[PDB]
Amino acid sequence: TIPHLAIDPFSLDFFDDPYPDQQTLRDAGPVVYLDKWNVYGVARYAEVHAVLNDPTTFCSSRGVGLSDFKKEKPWRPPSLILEADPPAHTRPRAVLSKVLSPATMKTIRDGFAAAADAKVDELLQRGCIDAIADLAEAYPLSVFPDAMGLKQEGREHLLPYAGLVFNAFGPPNELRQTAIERSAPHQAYVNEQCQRPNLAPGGFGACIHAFTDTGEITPDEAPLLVRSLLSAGLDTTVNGIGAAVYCLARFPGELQRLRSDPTLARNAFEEAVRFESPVQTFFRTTTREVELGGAVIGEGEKVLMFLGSANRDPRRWSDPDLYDITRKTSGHVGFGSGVHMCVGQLVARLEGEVMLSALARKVAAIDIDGPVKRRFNNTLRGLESLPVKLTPA
Ligand code: HEM
Ligand SMILES: CNc1cccc(C(=O)O)c1
Ligand SMILES: [Cl-]
Repeated sequence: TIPHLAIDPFSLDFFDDPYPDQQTLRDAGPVVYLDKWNVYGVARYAEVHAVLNDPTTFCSSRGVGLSDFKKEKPWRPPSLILEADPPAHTRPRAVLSKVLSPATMKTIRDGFAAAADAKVDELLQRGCIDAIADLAEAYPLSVFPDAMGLKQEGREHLLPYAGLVFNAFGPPNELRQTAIERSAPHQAYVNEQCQRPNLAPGGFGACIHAFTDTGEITPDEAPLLVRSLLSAGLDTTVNGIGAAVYCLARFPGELQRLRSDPTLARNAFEEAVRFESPVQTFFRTTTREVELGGAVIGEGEKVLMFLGSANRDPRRWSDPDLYDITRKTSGHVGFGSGVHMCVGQLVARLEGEVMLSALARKVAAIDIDGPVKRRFNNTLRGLESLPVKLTPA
């Protein structure tokens, strides 16, 4: 009943151009079986959304990568939030909600915006830049480690550690094997910065530890929740901002609309998250036999959700392959959906908005002027190098 496909969604060929194979996955049926990895797949918006919003049946505590924690040891202690189900998920999630809360964004917005403006001014002095290293990476590195409260020394470990984490959700291919091989120094640095004395007053890390006397988390839970922010909160924004700049470079008509109304900055970033979907995929594990889109899936089965494909599904979106900064983007799954929906989405949107605002006010044109190089990761989609010429307004 279920179609079986040989597509490997973690192969370099797939990463290089995933869109034809994603249509093949959507059009084969609402539920597919991927023979390469012995998992079920859902690539249409409807089934991805249904799976995300039934965490009882499609759980996260057996891992959101290919590995089933019931069968194999996790490569690092499980995340207390990403790799937990309700009710154990609920109180740590509430603490991160409050640490990254609507009210908290007010304390950081002025500094994030000034750093975004300063970066664009600096880049305009050079003219020809790499929008990945010099913008998408440089800007979050200039604000997020400080907002965490990290010391200066050792920050070079942060992007390698996060790349490792996201590669580790994948199957045991060479990308994953090599990441884990190189992991020991980055793991050591990150685990050490998660301890209370190493997190500067007023930053996100200190605020997590401060919640350990409310009864929502205990002191021994705080370091792993800091670990969540250091795993999840930097590389994702790098690829989100990189996606937005790549979109503006490829769709100059949309840059022109953004210049004419810079208040579109927040939605231009949200549309870039839909359009590129920096986090491409996550798994769930079934806790019972279940009917999904007509198919019967047994207990204990891994289900691969194609978030990027769901965000391009023509059953849900008009002209899904167009970048449209006034699109009604509500309901895209680039941040997930439901109880695990990205707890840092307000930080991500703040960074994206203020960077696109700086570009909207200061730049007249963004022209690719060198070879574009893709970066390969089992979970993240983004570029390694994006040479652009920035023309000043
Ligand atoms: C463009 C940037 C980002 C994207 C595309 C993104 C994507 C996602 C997605 C798809 C999920 C859901 C995972 C699932 O359902 O299993 C998620 C959850 C999460 N995100 Fe983000 N994220 C971004 C930025 C951030 C930032 C800036 C932070 C922290 C400062 C962060 C921290 C987290 C955490 C801790 C979770 C787990 C939440 C839970 O399990 O309840 N993320 N993110
Ligand atoms: C998607 N969000 C995410 C990614 C990687 C790690 C974690 C974590 O909680 O460690 C969360
Ligand atoms: Cl680790």
